[PDB]
Amino acid sequence: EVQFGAYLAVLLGTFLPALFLVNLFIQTEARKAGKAGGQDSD
Amino acid sequence: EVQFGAYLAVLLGTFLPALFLVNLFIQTEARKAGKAGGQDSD
Amino acid sequence: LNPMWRQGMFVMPFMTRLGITDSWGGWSITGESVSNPGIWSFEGVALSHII
Amino acid sequence: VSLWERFCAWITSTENRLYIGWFGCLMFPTLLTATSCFIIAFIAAPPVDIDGIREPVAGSLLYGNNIISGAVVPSSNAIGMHFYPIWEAASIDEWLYNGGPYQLIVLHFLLGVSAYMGREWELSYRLGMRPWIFVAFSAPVAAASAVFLVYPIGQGSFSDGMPLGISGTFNFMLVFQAEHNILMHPFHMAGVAGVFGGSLFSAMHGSLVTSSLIRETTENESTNYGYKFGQEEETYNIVAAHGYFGRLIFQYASFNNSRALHFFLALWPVVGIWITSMGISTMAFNLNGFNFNQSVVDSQGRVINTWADILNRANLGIEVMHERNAHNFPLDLA
Amino acid sequence: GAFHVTGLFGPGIWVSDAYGITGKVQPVAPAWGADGFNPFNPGGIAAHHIA
Amino acid sequence: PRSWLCCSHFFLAFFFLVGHWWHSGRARAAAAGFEKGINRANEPVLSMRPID
Amino acid sequence: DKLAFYDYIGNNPAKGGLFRAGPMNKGDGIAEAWLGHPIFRDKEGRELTVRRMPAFFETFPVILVDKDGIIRADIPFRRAESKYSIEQVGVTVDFYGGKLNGQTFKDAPTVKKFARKAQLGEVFEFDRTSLESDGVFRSSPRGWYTYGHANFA
Amino acid sequence: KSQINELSYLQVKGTGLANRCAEVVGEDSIKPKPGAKLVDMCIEPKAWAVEEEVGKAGKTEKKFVNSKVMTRQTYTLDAIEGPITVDGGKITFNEKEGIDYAATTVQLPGGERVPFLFTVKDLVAKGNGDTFKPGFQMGGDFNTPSYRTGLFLDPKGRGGTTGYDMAVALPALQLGEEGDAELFGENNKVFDITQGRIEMEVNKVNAEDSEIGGVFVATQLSDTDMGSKTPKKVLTKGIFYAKVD
Amino acid sequence: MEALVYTFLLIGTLMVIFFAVFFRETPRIL
Amino acid sequence: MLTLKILVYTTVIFFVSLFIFGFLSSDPSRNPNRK
Amino acid sequence: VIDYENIGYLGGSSIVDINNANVRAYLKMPGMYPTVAGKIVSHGPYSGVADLYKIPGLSSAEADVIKKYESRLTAKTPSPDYVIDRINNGLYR
Amino acid sequence: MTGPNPNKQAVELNRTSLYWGLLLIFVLAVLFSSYFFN
Amino acid sequence: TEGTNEWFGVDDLRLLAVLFLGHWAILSLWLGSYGDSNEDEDFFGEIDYSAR
Ligand code: CLA
Ligand code: CLA
Ligand code: CLA
Ligand code: CLA
Ligand SMILES: CC(C)=CCC/C(C)=C/CC/C(C)=C/CC/C(C)=C/CC/C(C)=C/CC/C(C)=C/CC/C(C)=C/CC/C(C)=C/CC/C(C)=C/CC1=CC(=O)C(C)=C(C)C1=O
Ligand SMILES: CCCCCCCCCCCCCCCC(=O)OC[C@H](COP(=O)(O)OC[C@@H](O)CO)OC(=O)CCCCCCCCCCCCCCC
Ligand SMILES: CC1=C(/C=C/C(C)=C/C=C/C(C)=C/C=C/C=C(C)/C=C/C=C(C)/C=C/C2=C(C)CCCC2(C)C)C(C)(C)CCC1
Ligand code: OEX
Ligand SMILES: [Fe+2]
Repeated sequence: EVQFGAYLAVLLGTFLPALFLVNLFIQTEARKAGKAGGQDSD
Repeated sequence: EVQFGAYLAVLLGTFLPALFLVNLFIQTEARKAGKAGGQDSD
Repeated sequence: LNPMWRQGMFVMPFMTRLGITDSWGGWSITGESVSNPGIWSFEGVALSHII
Repeated sequence: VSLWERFCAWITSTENRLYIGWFGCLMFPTLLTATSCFIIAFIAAPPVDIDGIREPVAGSLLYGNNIISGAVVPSSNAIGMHFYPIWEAASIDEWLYNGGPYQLIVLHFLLGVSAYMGREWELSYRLGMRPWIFVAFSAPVAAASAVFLVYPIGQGSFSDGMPLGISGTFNFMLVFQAEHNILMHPFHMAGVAGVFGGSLFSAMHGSLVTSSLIRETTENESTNYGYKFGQEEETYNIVAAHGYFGRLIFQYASFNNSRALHFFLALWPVVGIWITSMGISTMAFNLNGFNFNQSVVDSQGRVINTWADILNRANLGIEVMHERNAHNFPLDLA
Repeated sequence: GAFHVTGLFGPGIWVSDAYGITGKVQPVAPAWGADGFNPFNPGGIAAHHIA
Repeated sequence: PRSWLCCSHFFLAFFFLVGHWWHSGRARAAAAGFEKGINRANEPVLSMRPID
Repeated sequence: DKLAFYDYIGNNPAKGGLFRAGPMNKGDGIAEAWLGHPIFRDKEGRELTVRRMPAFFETFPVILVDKDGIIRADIPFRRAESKYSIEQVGVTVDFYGGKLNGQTFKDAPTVKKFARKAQLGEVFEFDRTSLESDGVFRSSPRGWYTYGHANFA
Repeated sequence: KSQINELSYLQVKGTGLANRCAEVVGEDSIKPKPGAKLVDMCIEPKAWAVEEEVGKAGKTEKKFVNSKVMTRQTYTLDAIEGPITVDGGKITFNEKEGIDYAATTVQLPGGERVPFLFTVKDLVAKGNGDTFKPGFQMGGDFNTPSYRTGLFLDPKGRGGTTGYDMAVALPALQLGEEGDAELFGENNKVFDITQGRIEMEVNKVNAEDSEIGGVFVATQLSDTDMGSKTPKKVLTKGIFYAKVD
Repeated sequence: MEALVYTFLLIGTLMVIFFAVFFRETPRIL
Repeated sequence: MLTLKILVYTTVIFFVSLFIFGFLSSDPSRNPNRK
Repeated sequence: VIDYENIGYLGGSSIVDINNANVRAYLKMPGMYPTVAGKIVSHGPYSGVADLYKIPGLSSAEADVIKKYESRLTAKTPSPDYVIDRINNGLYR
Repeated sequence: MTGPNPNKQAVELNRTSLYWGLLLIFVLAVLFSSYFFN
Repeated sequence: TEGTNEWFGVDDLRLLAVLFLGHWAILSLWLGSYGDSNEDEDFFGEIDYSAR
């Protein structure tokens, strides 16, 4: 018998902070593509 | 008695698609701040 | 009295439809025992769709 | 022009993504077979008779374990030191019962790590480097071959070898304490000083470089962006960090030479782990650590206890309980 | 249809009786007539993928 | 006396395997010329492909 | 019943674990009543007190000690060469108060069951089916507050 | 045989020969003497079968599926002694000493591992007639002891004659009037003795060499780990060999 | 049901090791 | 089981022979100094 | 067994069992270990102290030390897990 | 590698379409939760 | 049969033809370049840079 609140602990302990760190990378590459002025800035 | 796989259905059915739609907005504002060239482009 | 369609097996009746009855555990869906199923058993198909 | 010369030119090319080399000809087939068998034996593998008493010890995830308790179990006491491949097992079910995949993983591991070590030499030859990074990697190769190879040899069985897991590691360390008294042995003492010293001089060198960095950035951006890659200017005032540590302890205890400084960082751990891995090796052949039990007596002759006698009663607790069914005779000769 | 199903170079289709008691993987020879379009005839499956 | 011989000649026989590693790393590189270090004028890595 | 409820090792905050979760009622269940105070007497008639478990020991051997410290009875691990078993000494249990108020059990199967649960402080009747109580002790909010606010600090 | 006795020890070891019973040559009759005592009876089974619920076409009657042995070459009995007493109607045998147990473990379809002690302890054989013949056929009951002697410690540390008697890392189970009586069966370790019925059949005799040998069939019951599970009926077959003296 | 989470954590860890080796930000001089 | 065994001695002395005849292939001369 | 009666008659009550005691239990009787104690432990179930004289291969001296301690010897119900480990139960000083 | 792809584009999502897509997910989460918990 | 004292673990005769065709199949590759060279050409170096 395992604790059924541990699935919510682990799978949100993975996904919520890991999806956070993806966002800081995507907006980093968007600012670099934003300044660069070619074909992707818009 | 409820199904204990429904917590994983709902709380990932909320968070995973809703955190997706946040990312498309943050990189949208980063491209607009990327082209604008002032104090935030870098 | 407990076939594979009672146990909610979904893709497993599609392996046994085209000719897979044995498994590496030694059991079979036809009930006859087997010494060696070789490569193409239930575990061999599942592991080869991964590779 | 020939087919072999066009193959030697590719296999020794530094223009590959990963350098393969001639040691990679027997690094990559060995370590991919140690890997691909480890992932299967850690996830899905039936229980294993380790004590040879036909009491199978579960070690995989499908048989109710986790990351901590799950482990690739060592081979049987019934096999012992005998070579047990798949073709000398008459079925795979007889192979997996008697501790099959422990020998397949370990023997393809020690060949692949001793080939990963020679591969670090080879690329240093083809790049113009001075060669001896692979001598620093000899220290974990000495320690990997001590607990997987040398200790099963001197104890005469792979069942005393180290279980490939996390809880199996601490079953290995505690049983090794009761039977060999490693903490009193001066070679575990010389490598605790190797990694306490190693983590000291790591964080002591890494702080004095980061302390004396030169202004190249603003306070908004990161500290690390003041280093452009491949630049020829020195990125920290080494005279500054020498004058700091020259006052923090005293003047003459400080390396002004950065080459002799960066050599002492490689000396201290590696010598500490060479010596330690020859502690397991000399304790594989039952040359145990110190034994100061009943060493202090009064003039009447009664035993006065010491801290080693309290340490002995912790060793007696593990000795009378390890392999609680495997023994039949009063002395653990194995 | 020529090799996997008809058992020339294959195991064949899981067939069964009319009432789901007996069933086994066996080669199925094709039925070419109008009986091939009886969909409960397993010979029509072999005749289809060959034709 | 078995445990003194199996723990001392075994002890040395690893360090002489380290002597095969030191003295052949130097001797193969002393034959090739770069045992004293990399030349500043001619670095071999700079005359290679892009890194990937 | 409240005063004897503090005399119970499951209410000690130094008995719980870290990664076990939930209230202390998840430990063994909601307490119902006080079973009473067992008093152990041998065939000689002297009073034997069960040696109590300290907070360190997860497991502790059941030992019955008289008034001066002499080991008089126990429950032996090794049953072969047994010299202080309950069968030899003939320890009878007498309850006083609680719902077992005047009762006396004399045979070795029943006395061993109450000698094991008497090293855990007082003796209670629990209800372990309401919260699916597994059977290991948790910690009080005294224990958790000391955990956070000293790892924070 | 005597052909096995020709070899030295270094030629037999590692070859799997010492596991295998001898092959007796020829057929004739031999008469047991008054003081006749059986000397080198070895029994080795060549096939194993466990009674299970088999998956036929529509029915689930109990049948024997076979199994693969997983303990390697440790199944043969050896050196079994005993006097051959002559009752008037039927010649009898009662074994006395020798290695008369060989623990082994077979694996079923599905991955289930069934250990069983294979034994001939306290065997009372009875066969038709007096003299050993190629048509001779004796058998009888033997007592199977338990697979584990009572001082075996399970993973929690509980045995029949030693160890604890409660769930040692579950200290809140013995709380209340009921105690831990819900898991009572896994605390009480009961030594179990069952019965087994072997049926031997002599078919090839030497009288000039006084050694017999033929085919047997033995059925017994597998182990239960002192009441942990329901034991299962195990059938086996093989060949034996004996020196009648 | 419980071991399915452990397997997903392990092979999910080996994914980001794969992407870090082959899709690494390649450092460039100038 | 004697069919697998044949397959291993192929694979071992394939790569062992690539190792043995790798360093016999004028391997000291493959340096960045000259040739 | 959780609740086994006659634990005392095994080794420590100074009135020994016959068909359940270890051979170490007869060490406390001077004269019987190892010869006379070796025959008692080796043979099968006994029903009384009178069955000790039925042992095949007894002398008058072997019956003598049994005659001394026949008040201390007594026979109980053979529980078959104790009857196996009568030569050696894995207890060593 | 080969050259840079001339089919690189950029993805946009204004602040308006964020609140549509958030409210779309939460209302589908309100609606379908009661059935999933059963 | 594990503990038999047989050369290289060659139990059956078929395993030899595996060994001989493994060393020779790469030997013949090796002789395609380093074979059929002059076996009488020396050097007073520590290391030879003769040819391919
Ligand atoms: C190429 C790298 C490599 C190496 C070194 C090994 C090595 C090994 N494997 Mg492995 N294996 C590999 C790749 C490799 N494997 C691959 C790619 C696979 C996937 C197919 C496998 C699959 C595999 C399985 C499934 C098993 C092994 C096993 C083994 C072990 C014994 C196999 C054996 O009999 O070797 C054959 C070796 C020889 C015949 C010796 C060759 C050495 C030559 C002759 C050099 C010696 C020079 C000589 C002394 C010079 C003499 C000169 C004279 C004048 C005196 C051994 C540790 C077995 C094992 O570990 O079980 C415990 C086992 O069951 N392997
Ligand atoms: C303060 C406490 C303390 C400290 C600091 C140490 C320190 C040490 N102990 Mg020790 N010990 C202690 C208490 C302590 N001990 C106590 C209390 C006991 C009694 C229970 C012991 C019993 C004990 C034993 C029994 C052993 C040690 C050992 C060691 C050494 C471990 C170093 C090591 O193995 O790395 C060396 C590195 C390796 C072994 C790893 C090799 C890995 C290879 C190179 C590559 C693997 C790659 C991997 C698979 C994949 C890479 C990533 C991938 C994604 C690419 C070190 C000196 C070990 C020792 O003596 O050295 C062997 C040992 O066996 N100790
Ligand atoms: C030797 C000659 C031969 C034989 C015996 C067969 C035998 C068969 N063929 Mg085949 N076939 C052959 C030659 C042959 N084929 C050749 C030469 C071709 C040309 C390449 C085809 C093309 C063909 C097709 C395209 C189909 C068959 C099908 C069939 C099966 C018919 C029985 C059945 O289940 O259909 C059941 C009958 C139908 C499903 C009728 C299809 C009409 C559709 C479903 C109407 C609805 C359409 C609409 C979009 C649905 C939504 C509306 C909704 C409101 C209802 C049977 C296995 C059918 C099949 O595989 O089904 C299992 C099928 O769909 N055959
Ligand atoms: C100072 C902080 C603090 C303290 C002492 C407590 C104390 C308590 N809470 Mg509580 N709680 C807090 C903050 C706190 N809470 C906050 C901020 C929240 C909102 C999220 C909650 C929400 C909450 C709920 C919903 C419940 C409690 C409950 C409880 C009780 C039992 C908890 C237990 O067994 O721990 C369990 C032990 C642990 C969780 C381990 C501690 C953390 C370890 C050390 C890991 C640390 C994190 C790690 C480093 C990161 C891993 C990341 C990885 C997964 C990616 C206990 C009285 C339960 C109760 O009985 O209430 C009736 C209950 O139902 N609390
Ligand atoms: C008058 C009266 C009242 C009477 C009473 C008498 C009286 C007054 C008594 C009082 C006297 C009293 C006790 C005073 C004595 C003071 C005293 C010494 C007390 C302290 C006590 C004590 C135990 C001290 C000893 C401990 C001590 C400090 C040991 C030092 C350890 C030591 C030598 C370490 C050296 C290690 C080392 C080699 C480090 C360098 C390697 C390393 C990687 C460093 C990093 C690094 C180094 C560089 O160099 C540079 C360049 C860079 C880049 C860099 O990364
Ligand atoms: C396995 C991996 C799982 C993948 C899941 C990840 C994807 C999940 C999310 C994607 C869908 C997002 C929808 C975004 C929504 C979105 O961004 O809208 C904007 C979008 C188009 O907008 P435009 O073309 O203006 O977009 C301009 C661009 O700059 C931005 O899109 O509209 C639609 O596509 C159709 C309208 C749907 C809008 C929802 C209308 C319904 C309203 C809500 C009803 C609920 C209230 C009901 C009350 C009763
Ligand atoms: C919890 C739960 C569950 C489960 C679920 C699951 C299990 C899920 C999973 C899912 C998954 C797991 C999914 C996945 C998906 C993915 C995707 C969608 C991906 C994509 C990809 C991509 C994006 C790619 C990319 C690329 C690369 C990488 C390279 C090259 C280029 C390209 C582009 C191609 C269920 C319902 C049962 C029940 C209830 C609860
Ligand atoms: O196997 Mn693993 O641990 Ca080395 O000591 Mn002897 O053997 Mn067994 O006992 Mn203790
Ligand atoms: Fe540095």
